[PDB]
Amino acid sequence: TLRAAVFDLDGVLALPAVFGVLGRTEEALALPRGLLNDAFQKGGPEGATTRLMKGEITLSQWIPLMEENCRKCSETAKVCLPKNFSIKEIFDKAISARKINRPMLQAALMLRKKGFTTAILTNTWLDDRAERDGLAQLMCELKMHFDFLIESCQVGMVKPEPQIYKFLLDTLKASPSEVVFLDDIGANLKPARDLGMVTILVQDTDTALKELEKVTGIQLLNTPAPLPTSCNPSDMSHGYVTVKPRVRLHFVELGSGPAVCLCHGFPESWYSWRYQIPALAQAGYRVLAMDMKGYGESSAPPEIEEYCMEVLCKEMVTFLDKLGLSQAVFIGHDWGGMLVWYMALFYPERVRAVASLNTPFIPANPNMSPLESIKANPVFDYQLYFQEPGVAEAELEQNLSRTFKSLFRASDESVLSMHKVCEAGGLFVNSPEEPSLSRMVTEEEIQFYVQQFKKSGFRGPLNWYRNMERNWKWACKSLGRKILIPALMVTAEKDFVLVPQMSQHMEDWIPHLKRGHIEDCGHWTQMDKPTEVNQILIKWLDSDAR
Amino acid sequence: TLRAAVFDLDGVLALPAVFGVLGRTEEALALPRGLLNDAFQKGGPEGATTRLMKGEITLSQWIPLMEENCRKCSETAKVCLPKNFSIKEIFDKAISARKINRPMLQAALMLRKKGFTTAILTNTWLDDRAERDGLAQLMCELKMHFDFLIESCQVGMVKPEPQIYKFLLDTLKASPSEVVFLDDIGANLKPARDLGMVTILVQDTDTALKELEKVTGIQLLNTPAPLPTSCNPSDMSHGYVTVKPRVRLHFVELGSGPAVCLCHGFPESWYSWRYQIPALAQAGYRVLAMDMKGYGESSAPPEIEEYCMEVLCKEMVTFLDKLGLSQAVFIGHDWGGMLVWYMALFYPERVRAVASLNTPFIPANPNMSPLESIKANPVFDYQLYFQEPGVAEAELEQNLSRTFKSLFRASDESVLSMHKVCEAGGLFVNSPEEPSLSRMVTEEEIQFYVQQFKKSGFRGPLNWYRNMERNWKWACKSLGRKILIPALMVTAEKDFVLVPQMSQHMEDWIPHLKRGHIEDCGHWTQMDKPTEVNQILIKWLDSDAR
Ligand SMILES: O=C(CC1CCCC1)Nc1nccs1
Ligand SMILES: O=C(CC1CCCC1)Nc1nccs1
Ligand SMILES: [Mg+2]
Ligand SMILES: [Mg+2]
Repeated sequence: TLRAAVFDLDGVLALPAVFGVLGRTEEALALPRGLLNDAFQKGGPEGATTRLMKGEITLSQWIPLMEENCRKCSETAKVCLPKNFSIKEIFDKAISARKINRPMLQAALMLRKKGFTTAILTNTWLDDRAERDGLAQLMCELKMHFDFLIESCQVGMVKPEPQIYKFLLDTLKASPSEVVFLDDIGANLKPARDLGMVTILVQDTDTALKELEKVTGIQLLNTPAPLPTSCNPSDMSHGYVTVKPRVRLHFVELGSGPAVCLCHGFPESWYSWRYQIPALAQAGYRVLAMDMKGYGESSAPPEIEEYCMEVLCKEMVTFLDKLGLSQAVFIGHDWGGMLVWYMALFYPERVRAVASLNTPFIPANPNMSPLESIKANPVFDYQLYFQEPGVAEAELEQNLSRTFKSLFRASDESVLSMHKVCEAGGLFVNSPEEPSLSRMVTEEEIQFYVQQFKKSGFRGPLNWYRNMERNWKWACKSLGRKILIPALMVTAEKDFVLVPQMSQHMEDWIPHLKRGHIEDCGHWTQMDKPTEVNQILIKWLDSDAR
Repeated sequence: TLRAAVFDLDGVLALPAVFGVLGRTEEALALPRGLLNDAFQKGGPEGATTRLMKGEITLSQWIPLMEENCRKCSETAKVCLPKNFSIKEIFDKAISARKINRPMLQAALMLRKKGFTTAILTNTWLDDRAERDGLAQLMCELKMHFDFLIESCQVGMVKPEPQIYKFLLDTLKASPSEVVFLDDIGANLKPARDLGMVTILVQDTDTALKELEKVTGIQLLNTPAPLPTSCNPSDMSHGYVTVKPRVRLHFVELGSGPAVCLCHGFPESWYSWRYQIPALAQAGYRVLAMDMKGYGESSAPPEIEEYCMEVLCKEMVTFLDKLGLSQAVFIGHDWGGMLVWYMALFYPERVRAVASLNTPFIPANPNMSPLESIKANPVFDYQLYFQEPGVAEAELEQNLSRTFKSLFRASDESVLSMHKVCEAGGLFVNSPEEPSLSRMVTEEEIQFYVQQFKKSGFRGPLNWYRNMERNWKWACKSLGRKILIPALMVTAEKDFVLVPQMSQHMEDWIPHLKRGHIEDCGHWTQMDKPTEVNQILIKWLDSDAR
């Protein structure tokens, strides 16, 4: 029967509420109990505070008016205000003290995900303080998780005026009794209830959630830890740069601050970073998530050498050049991991810092042809399979759904070994026609990749493997160097191909190397352990990249 | 006969040269004359410095080696090195002391513009110092102005080795005697001369330029002040955001740092900011230059109300939301100017700062229908012409070349009055079929705009004028407010439509308003006085937006 959920902000999605600082400040300065509240509410519907909540005046216009009200309130209660009493200072501290109430946000998320229309209905102000950005950021972080955010000052109405609920009901396209509305002020509930809305007086978060659990019949309290926020491709800023006449790079861009450039592996997509993209934006960074050369909406010229590391790197440099970036942090995984290491080696002036998921930095062996080197490790037999232009393409492009559903599996869910692939004559010779969907990906997520590879298929991605000799020669020019820029290596316990021990001697070449390890994590690091990944990268960026 | 120009970096495009700090440091610390040079050059072709210039080692690898060389040089000359003598410190100060040599850069520009292939040929290093970004930035600023930048450490060769000149001649696709090469070190010229290149030993910049003037037969010294760098559309990072199901905004993006969002007027384009885009990137900003709703590669839905200020603003907010920006600086001109003021008024939390070129902030008259208000000023008669859907479109879309060549004129070059346009029955009734090209724009620049408007024509742009009533009603909700966020107004002496005196009472509503004035500047502010515009905006951003 219930189809919509409405959440107050102050005292519901964000804690502590600011009327909570009103009261503390009083005790703090030993003023008359509730004096600051009287001043705040002075004149009711025609008072400074209503005119503010309605958008008639801005916050900075209201501050002196509140000063007056406190002068008048203090005069009538026969007390003096303290030396250097300041409404701006009190309200600054207050506003910046409030933080997202994680459990509530997460409950709203859950409800949204099980089909509810969610909204924030709040009395709030046009904030023009020097320090306004703080709140802007909060409001951003929150709004992206809700169908609507209705703000008193944007619509000209306030709680408890009954007109705002009519506006509410109308925005929701719902009837009074399909809505649950949670708010910390009883008065605000009063008219919601009159129209027939389920309401919840929010005191402690957990009881509110219990009532909301009981009334919606959906588990919200004590639910398992949720995944990090993902990206809807069609809500992203998509960017395009021609690095040279035939070749354009596509990227997706979110957040602001230092530039972090995300370099996916084989056979993937900018989408492989869906769980990192918001987290890093959120953490104060300018995420640029690439479609690497050969993939997605990036160009896929057919020639093999268009994909050697040197050309790939020169091209990432031009990418920075034309976008006007003097540096970026480079974070890569799988093949993208190889590339960021080579970026640190041949363009350190352009790399603020470098990090790889899974891909070790192993220097080339100048006394051993790299093809010979690769036969030395049976776990790498599939790379030989990839050599002959066309063979691997035909297997991979034959069923796209099949392919990704086969590759994109967690460690304990495997359906393919990379063992004797040449012998067997293929990657999927001994794996199902219709694989079960792994617990790591939804049906829709598989289709995304499917629709991407429909553009160019696998020639371009596969070409990344088809320059062993050219890349070796080039790498050898760098045997004299060391990586002395900040550098993080992250190993995945259960990557059976890029195994953690391959990284063991990396400190010989990267002396200040910082490390992270992820237990119980297969080869598809980002989607397998998104939470652990974000935690490791955000901590490392914060200490090494600012 | 001469077809290419090559410029050294250190001591030619960038001053002071670092061997210049080598020598000063000696005197400074009263060391043996030239001791630091011997150390620097120790072992010639097999010495630390060559291995570095060739890319065998990184800068940070070389630093201790140079320390040793200075220990050995000082021991052999029988002197002690000072307490806390430090190669890193000397070279940091040095590298960061060098600045672009404007006259040389400008000379190279000129030559490029008259058809020369230009290159930088430099001995340089893979820089991995903590402070490497400084040089990266220089190298960026410079490279964008040259066909090639060949770096010793990227190609494995150095000046004076003859192989680098062969590589040079080959990259240029030119023969020894079509090349002029200017360098500050005589030895580097030696092999250029052997192959038959015109060379120039660069001591003082002006004499070098005189020789280069004499030898190319092109004026380089004492030439008039050049325009700011422009943008080639196809070298830009182009971005796309869907703000809602039918509607996408296109923008061009350059630089990094605080987000500055550029909002063009009627009937224009992101391109109208071509002279601002590099300047601001250069000045440390993230320029986002819009195609506004209805223009260029942005959507152009046909309905009139899709273009009222409220919807336009809500849409710019969604633009920030999806791009992950909590604020941006908004800079607008003409209609874009109206919009940024309304952004400051209805979304100050999202506006870091606001600035308008030409467009005053005049608050709505709540006692006078805006159509009536517009008949009160004969200079605004053309806006009435624009009311009737279709009329203005047919005139404007009939000859696109004609239209922009007619509009885009400097003040003293006018071919149309905005006077009695209704009476006359059109904007161009009394103006030429084929106008002369104004001194403000090239033929190619006019074609760009032409090709843009071919996508949607003028319905969408014209609709911006077709919400007088709706916009008025909305504006009236804001009569109580003031703009208290940082705000710059820039008037144009010779804008005969948006005249400077229209801005006279703006301080009543914007108390901290900062002002700029441009003399001898028509309505198309950005292309008419690009240099003055960049100077005003960059100074104001630096003080009010950081
Ligand atoms: O090829 C892979 C990943 C494979 C594992 C599963 C399918 C692709 N790694 C690398 N090879 C070379 C450098 S990084
Ligand atoms: O219409 C213009 C500019 C015109 C002058 C030359 C052609 C267009 N200004 C504005 N009107 C309303 C707000 S800003
Ligand atoms: Mg509340
Ligand atoms: Mg030099």
